[PDB]
Amino acid sequence: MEYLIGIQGPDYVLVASDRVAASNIVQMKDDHDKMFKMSEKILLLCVGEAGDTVQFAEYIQKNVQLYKMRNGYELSPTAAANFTRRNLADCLRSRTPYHVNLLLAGYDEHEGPALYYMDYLAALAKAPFAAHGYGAFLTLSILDRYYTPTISRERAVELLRKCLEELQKRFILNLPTFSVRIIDKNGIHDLDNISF
Amino acid sequence: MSRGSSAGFDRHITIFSPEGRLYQVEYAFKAINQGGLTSVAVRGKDCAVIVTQKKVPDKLLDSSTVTHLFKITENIGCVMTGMTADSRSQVQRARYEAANWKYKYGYEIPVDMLCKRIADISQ
Amino acid sequence: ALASVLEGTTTLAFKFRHGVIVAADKVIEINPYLLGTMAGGAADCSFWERLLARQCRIYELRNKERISVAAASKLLANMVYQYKGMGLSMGTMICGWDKRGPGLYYVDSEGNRISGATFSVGSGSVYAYGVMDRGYSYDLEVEQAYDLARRAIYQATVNLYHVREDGWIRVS
Amino acid sequence: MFRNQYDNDVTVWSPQGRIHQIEYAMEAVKQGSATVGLKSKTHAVLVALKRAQSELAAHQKKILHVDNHIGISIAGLTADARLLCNFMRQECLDSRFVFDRPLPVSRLVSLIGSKTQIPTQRYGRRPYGVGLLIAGYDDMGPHIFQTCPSANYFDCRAMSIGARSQSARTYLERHMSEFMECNLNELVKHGLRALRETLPAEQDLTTKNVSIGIVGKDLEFTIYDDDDVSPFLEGLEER
Amino acid sequence: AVSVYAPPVGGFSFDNCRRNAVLEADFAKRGYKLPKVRKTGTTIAGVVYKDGIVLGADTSKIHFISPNIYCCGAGTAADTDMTTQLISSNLELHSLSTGRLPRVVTANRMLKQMLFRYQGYIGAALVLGGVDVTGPHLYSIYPHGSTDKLPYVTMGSGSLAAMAVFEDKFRPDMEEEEAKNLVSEAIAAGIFSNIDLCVISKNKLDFLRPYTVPN
Amino acid sequence: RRYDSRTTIFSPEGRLYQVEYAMEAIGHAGTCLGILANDGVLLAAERRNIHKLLDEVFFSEKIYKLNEDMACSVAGITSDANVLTNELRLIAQRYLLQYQEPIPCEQLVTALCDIKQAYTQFGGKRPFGVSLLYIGWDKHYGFQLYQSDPSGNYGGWKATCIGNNSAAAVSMLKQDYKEGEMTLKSALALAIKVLNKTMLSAEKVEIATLTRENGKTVIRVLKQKEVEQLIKKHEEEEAKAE
Amino acid sequence: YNGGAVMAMKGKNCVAIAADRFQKIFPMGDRLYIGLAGLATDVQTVAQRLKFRLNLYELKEGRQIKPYTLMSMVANLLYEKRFGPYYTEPVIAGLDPKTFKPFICSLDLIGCPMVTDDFVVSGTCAEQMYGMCESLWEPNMDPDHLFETISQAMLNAVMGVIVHIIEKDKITTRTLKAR
Amino acid sequence: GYSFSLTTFSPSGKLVQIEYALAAVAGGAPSVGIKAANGVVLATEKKQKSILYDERSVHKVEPITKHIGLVYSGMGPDYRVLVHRARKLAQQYYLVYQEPIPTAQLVQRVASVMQEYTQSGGVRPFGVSLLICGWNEGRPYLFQSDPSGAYFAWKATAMGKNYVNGKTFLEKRYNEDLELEDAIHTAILTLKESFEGQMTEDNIEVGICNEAGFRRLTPTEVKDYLAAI
Amino acid sequence: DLLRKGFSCVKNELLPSHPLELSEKNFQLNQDKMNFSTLRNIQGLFAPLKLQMEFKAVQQVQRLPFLSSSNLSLDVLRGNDETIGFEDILNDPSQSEVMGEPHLMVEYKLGLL
Amino acid sequence: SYDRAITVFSPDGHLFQVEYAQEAVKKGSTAVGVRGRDIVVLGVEKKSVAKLQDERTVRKICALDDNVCMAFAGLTADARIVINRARVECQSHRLTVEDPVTVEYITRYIASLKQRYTQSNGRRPFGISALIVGFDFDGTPRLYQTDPSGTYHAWKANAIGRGAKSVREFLEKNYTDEAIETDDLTIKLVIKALLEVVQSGGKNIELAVMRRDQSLKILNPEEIEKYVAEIEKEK
Amino acid sequence: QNHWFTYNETMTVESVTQAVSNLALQFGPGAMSRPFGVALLFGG
Repeated sequence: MEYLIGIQGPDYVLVASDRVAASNIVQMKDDHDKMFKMSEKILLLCVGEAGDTVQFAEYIQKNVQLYKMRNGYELSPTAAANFTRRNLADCLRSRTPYHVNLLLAGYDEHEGPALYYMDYLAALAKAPFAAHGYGAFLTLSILDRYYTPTISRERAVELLRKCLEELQKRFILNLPTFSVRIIDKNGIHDLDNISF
Repeated sequence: MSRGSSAGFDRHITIFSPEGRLYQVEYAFKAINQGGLTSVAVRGKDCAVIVTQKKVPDKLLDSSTVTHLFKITENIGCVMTGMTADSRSQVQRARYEAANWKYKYGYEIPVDMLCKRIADISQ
Repeated sequence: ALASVLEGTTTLAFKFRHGVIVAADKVIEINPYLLGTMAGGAADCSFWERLLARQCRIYELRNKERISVAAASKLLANMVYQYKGMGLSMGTMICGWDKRGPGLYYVDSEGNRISGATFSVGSGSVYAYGVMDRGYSYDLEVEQAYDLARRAIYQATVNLYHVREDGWIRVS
Repeated sequence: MFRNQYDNDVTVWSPQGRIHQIEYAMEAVKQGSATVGLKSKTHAVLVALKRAQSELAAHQKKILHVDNHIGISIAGLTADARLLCNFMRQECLDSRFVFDRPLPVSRLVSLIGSKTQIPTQRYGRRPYGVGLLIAGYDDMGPHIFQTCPSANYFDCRAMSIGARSQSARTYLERHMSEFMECNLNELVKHGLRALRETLPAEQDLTTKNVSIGIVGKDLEFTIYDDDDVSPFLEGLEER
Repeated sequence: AVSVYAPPVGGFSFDNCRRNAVLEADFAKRGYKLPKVRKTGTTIAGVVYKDGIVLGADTSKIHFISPNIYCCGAGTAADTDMTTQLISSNLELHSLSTGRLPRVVTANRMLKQMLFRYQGYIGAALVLGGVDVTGPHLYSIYPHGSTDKLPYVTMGSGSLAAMAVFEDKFRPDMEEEEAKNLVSEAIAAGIFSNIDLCVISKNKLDFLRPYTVPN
Repeated sequence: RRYDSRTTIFSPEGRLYQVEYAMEAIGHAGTCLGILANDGVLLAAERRNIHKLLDEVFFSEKIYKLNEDMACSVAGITSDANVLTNELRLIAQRYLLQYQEPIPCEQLVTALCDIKQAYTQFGGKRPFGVSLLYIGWDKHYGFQLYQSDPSGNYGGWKATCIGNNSAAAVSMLKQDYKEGEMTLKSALALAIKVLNKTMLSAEKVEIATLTRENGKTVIRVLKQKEVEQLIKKHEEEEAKAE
Repeated sequence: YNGGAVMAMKGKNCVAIAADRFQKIFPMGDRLYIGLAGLATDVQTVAQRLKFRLNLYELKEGRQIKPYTLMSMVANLLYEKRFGPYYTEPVIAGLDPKTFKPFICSLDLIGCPMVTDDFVVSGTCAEQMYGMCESLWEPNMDPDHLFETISQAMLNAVMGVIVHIIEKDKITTRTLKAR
Repeated sequence: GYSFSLTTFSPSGKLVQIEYALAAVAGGAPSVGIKAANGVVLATEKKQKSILYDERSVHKVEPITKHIGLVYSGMGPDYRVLVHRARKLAQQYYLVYQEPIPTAQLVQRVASVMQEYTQSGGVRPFGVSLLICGWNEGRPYLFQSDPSGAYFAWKATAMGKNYVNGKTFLEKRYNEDLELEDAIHTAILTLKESFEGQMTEDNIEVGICNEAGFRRLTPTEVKDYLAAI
Repeated sequence: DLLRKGFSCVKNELLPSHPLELSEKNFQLNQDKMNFSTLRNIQGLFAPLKLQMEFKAVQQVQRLPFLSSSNLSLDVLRGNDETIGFEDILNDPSQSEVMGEPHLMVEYKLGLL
Repeated sequence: SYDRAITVFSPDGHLFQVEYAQEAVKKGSTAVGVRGRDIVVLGVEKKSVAKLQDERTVRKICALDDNVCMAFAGLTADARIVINRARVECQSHRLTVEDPVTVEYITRYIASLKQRYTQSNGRRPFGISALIVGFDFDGTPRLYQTDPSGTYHAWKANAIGRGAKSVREFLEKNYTDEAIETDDLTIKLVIKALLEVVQSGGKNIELAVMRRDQSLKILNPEEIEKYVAEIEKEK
Repeated sequence: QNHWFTYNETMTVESVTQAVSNLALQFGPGAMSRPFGVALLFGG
């Protein structure tokens, strides 16, 4: 059970994830980062089976870095999303058992904030908000009930807290420490952890 | 091959003369007369006839093994003029081509088609 | 000439400011500076750690410098990951002290590779992990750490090694 | 004076009907030390003359090992000798592994000739520049063979090759009458006496430049060097 | 691209098979629907009269192979269309090179070899027929690559009644009109629309002229 | 001489004579001109095939379109120019398929220059005897103009010329070009003057322009009436300048 | 998994293409549209490859493409993957670049075409939506009545729908939902 | 020194083997091509002018499709291998696009095939140049392809032996508005200007192209046309 | 390595996805083997040797592997100049959607990699 | 007459085509590099101004990774291939090891790639020479240099291209620990060394710099003129 | 290193010299067309 939350506003993108690993053979501390940094203004968080998820993220990261080195200017979020979609579709046709779910967030000087959704069959989509995990339906229903393209950072974090509180009301067990981040015009500004 | 190509307007097959003449082809044409014999073919109203010379100068040869009339197929006949080994090799190639055409299309190869295939290979 | 022209075991480990200590109730000696732990098929563990050891030796010969723990763990993970879903079974911990302080890593046959501070696998290892977490710290004493490992083993129910800046030794 | 155009390649015929590169390669066998081989009704022996570049060096190996019943001696180039030895070892090992029966010497020599003939007809290659003496024992008795760079082999009975081998060959031809009815000691004595003719009449056959290889019915291939050749040498007379 | 060493090649591509197998299994387990191919199974027939061939089908579908050769297909539509087009193109090239109208045996051999190359995965049963310099011929070809030369052939869904009619009212040296009526009755006996007929006659062909490309 | 037979032979002082000859073969073709303005880019060319019995098929004989944002002009051997143009179109389409964004001009030029350089290093092949000029618009740097050589070398310019009588055209452009103050009309007048000096009839030239209009690039080919009016205006101004 | 539904009609010098509430209708040219139904990833891949091929064709031949040529090209592209097939069902509707004549057709996942004179429908609902469309269609209907008829059929067969009306002069795009 | 190798540039920047191939082309039999207001006419002069020759064996004027013809002037063997490839390319285009190939595309593909043999060592360029006629969208077309792979679009041209005089003759008496019969008469006159013999219907070939499609004229029609000149 | 290649599974390369994949990938080789075997059994050793020598000589003058070639002489020798197959009209190799670096492919052709 | 084949030895044991490639390198543009205490400096001299040209498209200093940069001198077309190959290899090694590449490792890879092309008669060598500087993972500055033959060495400071003997002599005379103490001192040393052979400076000099954990930075004409004026003030 | 991995033993100096010399005696895909211009001196 892992959970991914994403909301983007007029000039920012808010990203939330969990802080628990999927290992079940050896005991370790649950602390394990899951968001991957591709460039100065692109963040990719992905969830699925372990062992190949990190390999996919590393491959994409190295490809983006190589593009930047060859050309001198960074990729845009749309181009990065399309490149990731093509690579995932190409990879899924070799390893038949393959479950990788992705959300991509970034900020562009030309266009602006962006938030892309991608299922496990490589079907890209640009959405105001998205979610992956167990209570995806309930989370999406709550987000649809409470949303507008005007909220600020405090309103967005309050809405996320309300969604987590509703999830706890339905079932309050587990609830790992989680972690949130903000992508803005100045870079990736880390935000306070909400263990709740 | 690593033998390269000889330098000159003649002496190689892939070199054009200052007015676009290939000289190795003409020399190959001259090579036909090396045998020293002559062949004649005449087409009648309802028949065809091939006549060629025969020259055995040695009394120790077997005259039954000296010939220039070959049989490509049960309905096609051939006569060759020039180098003996080259003639026999080309006869073998023609037989192979006729068999392949029969297998691929389902009926006996025509004379014009056989000649065209041989010429296409030779080009 | 023409034709030629054509053509039932419990293990634990943890690290702190004075190196890494590994304990058990087998342990493979990869290098005088790198130490490994076996769990699963014996033949697979032996073969793959031997391959890792020879590759590390070749790297040290080439670059005239000892390899790093992160590089060795990543190399082992990459090498294992190729034969995924073939029936391989191993769980190993790579411990050593190269630069920037000691490092501890874990890697298995599926492809997991986690960098942590405390590790313990095998049968009733949950009690050992709990007692070590209760008695864990960063600044301690070497004898205190040995006593903590002994108590953890006793609660779980001996092989003990210590990794320092210039190799590893066996105390018992 | 007219040889310039017709001797740079091995795929070119001279107007006289000759290939000069084959003869030039054959000229390379006379660049090595002399070796002598002879046989009897039971045993076959090989005798070679080692040569060191200077005092502070170890003499190179002139007698190699192929199988439990086959051994060779070399004269000429060294890379070609190594390649041929590798080929022979591979062939013998493969035959033993598959058929569980030793590879006959005649079949081995025929394979060697067939392999060696190829680079004398095609482009981009050169003839091998090594001559071999092969000694073996099989169901037909002792054998001894010779190999030429021109891919020719002879089933001789007493032959020597190398630089200044004419005197040894003359001695062997003179004394070949009394070879069949002899045992190992006097067979080796005859071989050493024949080899001594190569040296100038001021040197001696000391125990520092002699290699001996012996094969027989119940005896496998054995190489004697340094102090191991002492028992085979005390009985020799003066020059 | 960085992951390319060798140049690509043409032909069929087998990439979605592994994905499609598990996808179809999961969708069948979950009770969903996926697109399915289109099939055109219906009765067809043919017969030989004195100096020609008669082909028929119910509803055009009689494909064009050559000025003197025609075909009728049953099974998946796309495979029949593509196979017929490929055979027609190859025969046009052969006729342009030779200078004479093609023979039925050539088309039969090409079709049989093509259908044998793919082991039954291209499902197209055909009724070939035509007139050439030798005489009238027709054949029946199966998706696995088996050919039969017969005097009369029927094929499709309603084939039992057509075969019964053929066995009842057939005789050698049929006249044109009565052969057409026999084919019409045999086809009509299979449904209980209007049917189409194609007649290839000897008198409407010339075999002593150089070949000219048809419209 | 001794070191003048293959592309894979170095002169005793470090020269590639076959590459030098390939570059020298360019100086026999027509004159291609290109100048960058403040709000657009310009291209001019010389028609070397002007005969009474010659048809007028196709849009232009020396100006090609590569994608929605770029065009090019060639000078050299037509047989190689055709292959190069086809490869350029393929490269642009491949990048568009990969990234869902149009390809930058410098990336396209580098991709073609690698192919052109590949034939000057492996023996047994003949170098491409073609030189090209590129114009286009990009969202990173705006209007751009480039040039390519048979050896695989490129560079960005503001006013260049290739083909017959290149030195005089380059000198005159250097003398009469103003930095950062060239409008499209001034560029057209300068191009007409330079072509007249270095070669006037309106049936011997071809002119194309690239401009941005309401967020979309527009590539046009000037009409005979327009070029004749330009020629007449230039002649009248030159006469009045006496 | 839904699949969606794509529908087309033609009238007096005008055609209409409509879909349900992922993008499904892609523009290919000036007055030529294509609509796909099925798996989203297959739709996207087919659209991208078709755009690649169409751009190369138009650049090389220096002219716009006729609807029939586009139908043949997409049929060949689909038949390329005969054994492992894409899960799509294209629908093509547009006007001739010079004659300005309507054209509508449909294809299956393998590439068997079907040219029709009155109306075309494909998707996960093809057994139904046929009789109602047959009863609701009239010959030579003017633009506004064509839009009314196609919207009525799309809403009655099934949330919101999208309707494209393309003419010789103007193109009208509308979105609506049942009241 | 630079005349023997196909992949060598001369110090002046010239390829000489291609010039010699062009010289080879310029020594063959004459050919004439004229396009009129409603069609294109092609003519040539035969080589086998003797009685001992079957008239239905080998033809110099060949059809490629229903609307495309072609004639050559140069080396005979190097002609069939190009005709067959052109036919295959036309059939491939028809199979892919379900529409007969335009003339310009076929000319481009043939030129691309011809260009390949002038860049690698171990081969020689083709010694033949081609004239191609067609009819697409109610318009006649006439092209020409060099051994080097460069093609032009003509209104009236003549190649082969003694072609400069033929071109001057055509330029002297070419009319923009001309019917097909007048074009045939002009082509016959141009061919007669350089014949060196007594021209007869049995040693020339004529092919015409119009809306009906490409067609090779029969000897009777050729004789009828000759009798009027 | 590990960047110039990726997304490869060893256990998914031993088992073919479809029965027709290997047969279609290696049709020409099997056809040549059958023809050579029949010819060698009927005529002798010389004919397959001559055919292979001709094929090798013809196949050695082409463009560099990053540009499409025509293969005219090879098609004339094989006999495929008057037949059209499914390899000619489906998935045209002259318009491939992916291509590598020139120098890398030229090096890979020689076998230096 | 033994200099017309790449793989043919001279009677006295010389391979001459490699020496001719070195001669081709010898006629490039001067490039000088200096390895400092906590900084590394590179610099090249510019050819004819070509006033109607875009200076961005022509540069002889490139970045291979976040801690490695490169300068070259020789044939311009050949360097663009080696640079891309090294750029790809850096990321490939990053995947393989997870540690940043080493200056010695990347130099060895470039040298091997250069050596591969001097082993057959079907291809010609690369006529370029390179200077590689960077910082290791331990924070130790490095400086290397390769040759068309395929050999590399480690230097404290050197120069390549035309007119390199005088620059190297000046560096030998004026390189010490009292002029390497500060980044400003190192930059002034590099500028003076370049000025020893170029014409009137400030307009024919391109200079870059890279500090520890700071990535590559390209100096601008304003800063270059300021440094030149500061040097001129110092008698 | 391969010898140690295979046998758990140290290679002989003669054996390693022979293994090295097995590579430099072949010349005329990856093999060079000219002899190596280097001379080595093992010991231990």
